Amino acid sequence: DIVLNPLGVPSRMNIGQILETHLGMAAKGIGDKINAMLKQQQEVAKLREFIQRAYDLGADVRQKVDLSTFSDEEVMRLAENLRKGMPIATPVFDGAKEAEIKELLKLGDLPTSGQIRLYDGRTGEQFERPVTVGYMYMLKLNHLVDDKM
Amino acid sequence: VLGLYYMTRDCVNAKGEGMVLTGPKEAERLYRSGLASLHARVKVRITEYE
Amino acid sequence: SVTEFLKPRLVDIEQVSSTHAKVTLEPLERGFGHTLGNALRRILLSSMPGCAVTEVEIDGVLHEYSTKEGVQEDILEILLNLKGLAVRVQGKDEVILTLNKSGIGPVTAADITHDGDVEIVKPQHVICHLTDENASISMRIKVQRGRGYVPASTRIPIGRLLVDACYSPVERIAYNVEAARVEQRTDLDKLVIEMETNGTIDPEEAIRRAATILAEQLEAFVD
Amino acid sequence: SVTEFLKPRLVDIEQVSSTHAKVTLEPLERGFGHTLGNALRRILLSSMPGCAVTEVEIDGVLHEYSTKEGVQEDILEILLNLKGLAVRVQGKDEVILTLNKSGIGPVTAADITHDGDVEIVKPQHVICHLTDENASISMRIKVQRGRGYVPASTRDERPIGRLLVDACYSPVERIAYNVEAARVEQRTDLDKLVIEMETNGTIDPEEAIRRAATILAEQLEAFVDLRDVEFDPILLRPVDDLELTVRSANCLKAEAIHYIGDLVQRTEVELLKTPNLGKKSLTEIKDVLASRGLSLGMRLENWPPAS
Amino acid sequence: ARVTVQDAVEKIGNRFDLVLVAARRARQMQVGGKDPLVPEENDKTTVIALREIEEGLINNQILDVRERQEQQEQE
Amino acid sequence: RDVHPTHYGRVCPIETPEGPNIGLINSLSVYAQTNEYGFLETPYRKVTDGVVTDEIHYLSAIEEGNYVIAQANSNLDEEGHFVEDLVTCRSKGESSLFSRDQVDYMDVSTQQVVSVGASLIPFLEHDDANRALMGANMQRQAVPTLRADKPLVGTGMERAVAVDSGVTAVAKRGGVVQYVDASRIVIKVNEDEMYPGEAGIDIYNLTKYTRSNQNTCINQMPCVSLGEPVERGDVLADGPSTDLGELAL
Amino acid sequence: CYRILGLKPTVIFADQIMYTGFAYAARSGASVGIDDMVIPEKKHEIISEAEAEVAEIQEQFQSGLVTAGERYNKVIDIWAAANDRVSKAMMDNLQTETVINRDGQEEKQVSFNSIYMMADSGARGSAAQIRQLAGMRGLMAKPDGSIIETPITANFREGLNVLQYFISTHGARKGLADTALKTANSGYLTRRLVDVAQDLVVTEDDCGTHEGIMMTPVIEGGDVKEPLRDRVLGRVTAEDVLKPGTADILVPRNTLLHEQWCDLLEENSVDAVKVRSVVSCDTDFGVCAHCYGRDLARGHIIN
Amino acid sequence: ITVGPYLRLHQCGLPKKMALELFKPFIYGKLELRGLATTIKAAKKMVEREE
Amino acid sequence: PEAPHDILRLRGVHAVTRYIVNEVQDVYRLQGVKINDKHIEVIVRQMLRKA
Ligand SMILES: [Zn+2]
Repeated sequence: DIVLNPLGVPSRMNIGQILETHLGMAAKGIGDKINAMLKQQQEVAKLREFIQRAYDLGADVRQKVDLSTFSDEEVMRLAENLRKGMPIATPVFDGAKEAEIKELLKLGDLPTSGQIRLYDGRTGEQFERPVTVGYMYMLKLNHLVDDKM
Repeated sequence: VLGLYYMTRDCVNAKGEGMVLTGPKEAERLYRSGLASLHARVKVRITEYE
Repeated sequence: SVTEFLKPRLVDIEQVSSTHAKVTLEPLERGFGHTLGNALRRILLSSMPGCAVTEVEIDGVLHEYSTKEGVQEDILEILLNLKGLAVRVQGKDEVILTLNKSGIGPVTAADITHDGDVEIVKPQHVICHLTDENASISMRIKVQRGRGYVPASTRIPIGRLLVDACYSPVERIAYNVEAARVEQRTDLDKLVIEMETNGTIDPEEAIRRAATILAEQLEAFVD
Repeated sequence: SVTEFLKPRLVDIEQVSSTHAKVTLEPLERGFGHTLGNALRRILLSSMPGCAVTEVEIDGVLHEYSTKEGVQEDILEILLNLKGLAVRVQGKDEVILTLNKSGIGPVTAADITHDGDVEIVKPQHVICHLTDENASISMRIKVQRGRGYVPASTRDERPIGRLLVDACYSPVERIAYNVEAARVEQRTDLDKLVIEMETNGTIDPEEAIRRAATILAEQLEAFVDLRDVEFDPILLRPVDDLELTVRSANCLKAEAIHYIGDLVQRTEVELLKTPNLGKKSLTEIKDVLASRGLSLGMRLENWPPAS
Repeated sequence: ARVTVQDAVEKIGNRFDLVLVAARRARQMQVGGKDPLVPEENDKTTVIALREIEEGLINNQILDVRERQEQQEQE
Repeated sequence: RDVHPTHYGRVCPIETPEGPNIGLINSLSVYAQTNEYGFLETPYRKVTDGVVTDEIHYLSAIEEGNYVIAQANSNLDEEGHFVEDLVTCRSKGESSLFSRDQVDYMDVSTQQVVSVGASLIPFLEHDDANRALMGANMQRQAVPTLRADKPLVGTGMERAVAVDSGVTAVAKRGGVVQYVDASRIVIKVNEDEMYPGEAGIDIYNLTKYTRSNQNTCINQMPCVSLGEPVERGDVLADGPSTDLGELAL
Repeated sequence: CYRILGLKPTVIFADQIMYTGFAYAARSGASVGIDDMVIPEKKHEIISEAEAEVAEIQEQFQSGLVTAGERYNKVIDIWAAANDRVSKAMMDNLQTETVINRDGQEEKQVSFNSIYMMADSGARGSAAQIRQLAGMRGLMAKPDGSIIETPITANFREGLNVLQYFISTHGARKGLADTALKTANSGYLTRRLVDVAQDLVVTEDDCGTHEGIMMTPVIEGGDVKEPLRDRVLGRVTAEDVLKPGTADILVPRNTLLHEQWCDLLEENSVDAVKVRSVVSCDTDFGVCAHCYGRDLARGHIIN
Repeated sequence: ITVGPYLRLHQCGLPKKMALELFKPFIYGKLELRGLATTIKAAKKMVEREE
Repeated sequence: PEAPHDILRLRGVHAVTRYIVNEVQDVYRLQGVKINDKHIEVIVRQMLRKA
């Protein structure tokens, strides 16, 4: 959807955006797996098994989610709400480490480095180095050019 | 600056290393065909004016 | 009016030299400049038929690094000179030519033995130089028909010196896409193509042949 | 052969799903797989025709910033849902569909009134919800055919109550292609092109491929034959339209002045120095010119316009 | 003259005198009704004057000579 | 215009307007209170006998300077004891290592020192402070769009900001959704919460396409369905830039 | 290109350079990832050894062997040395890579790491920023100006804790206020400078003065801060320049010293040249073109 | 301001609404010169309608 | 630290201009800023205008 210049990262030292991009990629991969299972209608047991595996990931986290106390309607509704990506919370100074991000990338069958092979849409030729592709949360600020010209 | 720096670099063992080219146009033709790396160390016939 | 697209109207050809040309076409639909330019450039680069020098034999030479007396240039210099010879062949796909010269001065393409079919487009192309009066140069050159470019590293008797084969007539090809408009439409494409050959064919002939080759591939789908 | 290429053919068409398909082209020479594949991908993603909703009229709504009693969605969300409706039209370039529903429950695409030429490819698509037992909805939907993306703001007067929708006409969602090695017994350098195509279900893969190839072949025929390829009406009226006196008219006839355009460019000093033209005649000329909002001393370019 | 004025600067010597000479010639061509000495190619008079100066056909001495000649002819 | 050491836990050191007013306009911290006299105080956990308890004491800047206060990064056992014989602590305006027995208090949270705006930035500890300040300022001039979209990478503070801002509709009593519509909701209250002698229904009239001070749209949408059960404090409608009760900018 | 060929080819060259650089920067696919910020393995050992030394000095102070300021300065020096060692290890690990030769052997070459290529080409990034990325942030100053004893031993790839971040906020905040203040001061300084000199114009070709100033390279201690060539380029000689050995006129008087003359001067090793300056100009109400010299924006003598 | 990578060093990109407002008397003069408008008010109306 | 007035009075104009130029360039050369010495000298000349 959007292409950003990588030369704005190293001089500004706002490394949070790269980690956010990696973790957003991982979350979208989890959502893609759930959506793929939902489309080819499979049994609720497989859905709740995979979702429990997704919620059990991490190195001794404080959150405990139990899907045995969910009815099948609740499990199906939750899976329908998670099919565009599983949302993730990382507190400000108690967040996620690189190892946990790499584990969550592995759960979605994604490269652990966070970098994939891209191609040029105008020529069909492969770029010579891997590129960092992910998901980032963009905002629209109240500085519209309609009010400036 | 990043692009000009990247294209003017050499790598020890790159594809197409050790060829002899008749000029810059043959080098461009080899690169655009995938037959030679941009960093391959070659020998080129160069004509320059003073 | 749904299956109807724009067609070029303002075609233009500018001839920088006898082998160097610049073709401009506008207007085009949005994004068609890249499609047409990339397809034509790929076909011109990699799949153009022609004839080229493949390998050579020199009597006083046994190895790619050898010393030949009475010649101003090394062996690989002579190979570079032979790689740039432009040749036309009619009625055959493999010919042998002989070069034998004794004396002092530049040995050029005109000194190659005359043949009925094989033709030279630049007789002034210098092959080598002779320094001593009592010096002889003797070589046998093989010219073969093919398409594209075949490096000598891929291809693998005694004394068979190997030359990179460049059958394609195209020396250089590049394209550019600019903005163009009709009275109302504003985001249309203008295509510019700069190309030069080795003199065997005119650039326009090369463009026409590339377009014909591309058009003959899509004949089981076109309607 | 050396100077003759092998020509590809459509080998296999595999239907993974209703909207997902694979197409195989084989055999291909060396290097032609990508050359054909990227051009075909660009054309398929760029220029395929299709049908989309362009206008809606609901029974009691006036604009899209309102609500309807008994319907849980806003009008904007209903237009959003209608924008995604997949419809195939078979005989016309413009059709009008009708929807009438009542009672509690989901209003989906299966409730649209039947028509011979129109096929709905996904009757489970949801349009809205009715949450009231006495609530009912009735709407008229307009569908037409085109290509590309035409936002509503770009396109004699609309009556109050007609709602516009942005039109996305293309049926193709995504294209991927893969070049592999073929298995022709004689030779070893032949390739094979495989195209994965995801659409909305309103186009056949083979006709899409053939249309893209046709567009490319039509565009290529400008290279195989590569060759080198006002005034305002009042200014054109004759000076006889002016109600000049005999003296002034004769003076103008003497000065080779025929049209209003020629007279208007003459300045006052030139027409003062000319013989047989006094102050009274010049004033009368200026008067008859001023009666039509014209003046002496104007300047015009590229006059006369081939009288 | 369309991108750089280097040839005109070289012909006139000073970048500040070039502006004055070019302005005088351009005003002659725009209001005085004079004709260009070079083929007009859909150029503005400001660029036509600089293209004339590049060819060496116009400078201050030439303009003064032509002005004296025209005044004497009209007298 | 400077960050004093006593701002710890009371005033956010990151959120201030750059320009003429830098250092003169400040934001409150997440847990900061005021005295009965108007002095900012912050909560700490009392540590006794080396066991970190759950007693919360609100200390002000005068009282705080006399103690040794540990950090929230300190690792604890399952019974409340510390792990290492040396812990990082603050005392008399500086920080250093202290033994396990010299500690008096401990911070309640790791987000105790930031404001609400800065607590919504994921991976804040990997960003430079200037860029964090710029991002925190930029985050509150975003415009709501046609549809909301939850961050998909958050910090866990979205529900609190969504619900405590008052832009949503919140159930006053538990019950069942008797009527749902694009513009109103009627909830049938449980008899356990009905006052005597009344019909138990709650009616919520949603706000549709209303202007704001910045000439933008304010619009509420229902997020419940007919016949489903609700509890006290649940979200019934979503305001602008909210998605199922979470902040979505 | 400008000095040899002039202005017209230079514009074309610059446009072509921009186009080619954009095209090949696009083609390379250069990106930034989290694995690009490589941390050296020796960081842990260096930090541990520094902590051991500072603890030993702490106990030595406890025993009463040293005073307070001595201990403070010793701790500061220890941490500074540790930071230097960490930086050296990081930069050494980042700048080289191992490649397989054509003979199957191993070779060492310059790294193709993305961050290293960004920093080394001059596109974006200094060495200090790379250190803060993958080394340690180091010592932070208290708002008054005093160095805080214990530095920030983390980088931005590992992440800071609450205390280190709160420590960094002090300098982060002081920077922006200083920015506003210095903007306000620089405006006033520029206005005064413009007002004092607004009426000075070049009004003559030559005043004929024989005065001038002697130009010598700027040398401080044992460091040559400024060579002669950068100081006499584009100025007019006020006296004949003699060959250092024999008194022969090398450069005649009244010569504009362009690149060729400066090359001649450095070839013969002349260390002092007398030039014409605007302070010693005989023109009243202005200056002459010879006492000013070359127009720096054009490359020739001033109009 | 945005970026234009295709421009030459002597070129800038100007929106045509700004250019229409900035160059208005020049447009009036050129409209009257070539006979499209006979009076100043006709040119004023033509520019207002954006024909 | 010597006052420029004394430098002008006892040593001359060239001494004071050398001192001012060297001090200003000492300030500017730490940060890598590159300014020619002409520009400082014209300001120094404008400071010596009264007798
Ligand atoms: Zn002077």
